[PDB]
Amino acid sequence: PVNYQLTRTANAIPEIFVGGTFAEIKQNLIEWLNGQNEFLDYDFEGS
Amino acid sequence: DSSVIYRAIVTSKFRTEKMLNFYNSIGSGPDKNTIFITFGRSEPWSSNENEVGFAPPYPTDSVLGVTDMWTHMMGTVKVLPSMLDAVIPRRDWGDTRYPDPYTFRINDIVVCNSAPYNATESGAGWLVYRCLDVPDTGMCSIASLTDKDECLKLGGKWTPSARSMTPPEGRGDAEGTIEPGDGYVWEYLFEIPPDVSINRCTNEYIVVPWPEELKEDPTRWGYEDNLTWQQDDFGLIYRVKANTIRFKAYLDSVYFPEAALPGNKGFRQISIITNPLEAKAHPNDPNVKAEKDYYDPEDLMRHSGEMIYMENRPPIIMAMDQTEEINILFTF
Amino acid sequence: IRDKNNQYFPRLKLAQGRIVRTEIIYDKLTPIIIYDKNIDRNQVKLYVDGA
Amino acid sequence: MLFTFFDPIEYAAKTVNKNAPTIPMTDIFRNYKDYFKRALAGYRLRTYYIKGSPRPEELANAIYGNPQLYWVLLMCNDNYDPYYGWITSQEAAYQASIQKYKNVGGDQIVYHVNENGEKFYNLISYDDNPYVWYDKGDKARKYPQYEGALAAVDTYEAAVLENEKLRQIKIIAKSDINSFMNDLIRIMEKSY
Amino acid sequence: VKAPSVTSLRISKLSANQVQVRWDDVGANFYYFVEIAETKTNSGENLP
Repeated sequence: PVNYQLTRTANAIPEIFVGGTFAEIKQNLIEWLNGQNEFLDYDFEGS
Repeated sequence: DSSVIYRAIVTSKFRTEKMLNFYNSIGSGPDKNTIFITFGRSEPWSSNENEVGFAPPYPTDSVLGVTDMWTHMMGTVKVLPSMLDAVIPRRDWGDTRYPDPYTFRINDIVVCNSAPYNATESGAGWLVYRCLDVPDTGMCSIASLTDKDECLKLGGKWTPSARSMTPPEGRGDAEGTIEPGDGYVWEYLFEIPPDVSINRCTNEYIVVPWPEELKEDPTRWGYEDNLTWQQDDFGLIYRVKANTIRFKAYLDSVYFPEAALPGNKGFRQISIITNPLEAKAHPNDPNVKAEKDYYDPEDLMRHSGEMIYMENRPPIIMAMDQTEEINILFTF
Repeated sequence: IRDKNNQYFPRLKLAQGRIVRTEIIYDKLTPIIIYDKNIDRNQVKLYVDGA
Repeated sequence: MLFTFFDPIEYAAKTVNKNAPTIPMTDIFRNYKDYFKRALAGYRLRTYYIKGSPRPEELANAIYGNPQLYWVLLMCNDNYDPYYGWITSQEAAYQASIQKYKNVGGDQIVYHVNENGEKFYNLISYDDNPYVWYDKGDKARKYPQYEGALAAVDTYEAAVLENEKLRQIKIIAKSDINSFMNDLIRIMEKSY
Repeated sequence: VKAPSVTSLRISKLSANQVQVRWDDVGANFYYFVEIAETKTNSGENLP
């Protein structure tokens, strides 16, 4: 349009729901699991 | 800073006189200005016109901005003094479509008697009242304080915390008190005849009479009875503190010679010029000041007179219906 | 009013329970939201504006 | 398997990202809770177990039932939240208290509890002053409430007071449950 | 006679060495000039 304030949107499912492609979930969990919290002390193994 | 210091303020009454000066300035003879409304600008600007927003070219007051205007002027109308009118903000008593229906500040003019939810007298009249006082309860204005009177000293604006039951019923000042019941002391000021209210008053503003139409009868305005220590106090335009004026004209009155152009392509910009000279064939002629009623802008000299106001607006195409209205409400 | 031998006849209406204020302050974000569930949603006057 | 019991259907999800792949999914959209409700008719007078233990979410394998059913306890209380619906370990509520108010206000006093249980909500005493309580606003005073005296429940106590009142549930008595569940199926096979 | 203040000022398609700015038209014949400034000075935070 002309004035940018008119963009808005149609009916839009927000990014909050949507839902996973898998591997992107793997990405976000690893960053939440490994980082910001633990810096692993985990007793399982390297793998 | 150590010096003599003086603290001075122009009174609001100065404005209403200035307003009263613009009126009476319309007349045929010299020293009486004559105002025109101009439309013009047939050709569209850009291509983004007809869209939403986008703004027009912002008009400038320079000589270049005037010259083109006179080239595009489609038509003009002469403002007669009759179609100009005084106006004031209207607060209809007990109307729910506007803030504080049942509450009122210390002095606020409020019309009643129009529409059923306020009744008071019959025989119409659209009665109006100044409201001289308020019940005292509720916290108001500056800081905290508490009580009304102390809040009335040290400036302050006190808002009553108690709804005022019933409209002002009487014909004379200070209609409150005089009974154990509540309410506060409204003060009648004039009346609006029903005939004028359907025409001259819109729902945003109520007319208040020029100190002329109050003559050739007062009675029509319900002012026929008044205290009047003075022989007259005739003009009440000062009593209300009327700060503003309002113009009205039907677009059938404006003159378009072409008559198919303004309809097909709209007038995109409106400007009002003062004191145009008539068409002069050559600079062989004496300067005459414009009179009669219409003036195809061909008959106006270019740059002939000075222009107080320019507007630029999207196309505002107009239908030929015998009712559409100009407004242009001045705040003087 | 007062009539004959001095007497007053208020007809006043009435309701049960207490009365409470809980003033606080308005903002454009936090909604008011009083709490106690004994509120009677019929009789209320919110004025709060000075009017 | 007293959930499920039907089929995966297919969940299209076509209203979002058209030509989305169909994914077989356990069928949670039947309005089960109604079947339970209508089937229960005639088995009522399910007594009040009172709980009595911060039984973890599943006591089904202890008290009535016990094929680790983990519900018919739910449908009892019409539980909207399977987590905070049941009562919790006493500390959990405390733990739950912080995360509730951690953002704003810190620890607080929610209401002052007159004897006979009249709650007040943002009513505040002044010590070293008159003994009468005031609202948290209109600091000019002039508008007292509750001339009497009472005692505040602060915050922790409230959450305890609020979740601890959540222990009573229906049962079906460990007697009917077999006969009951034997009905609850019949209504289900009925409508198809 | 202040010229109408610009409205809806947004950034789009910024890169490391290139950044683009956008704003509503606000008028036909006006002009617009811009100003650019660093804020953090050598990994510091500083006052306006």
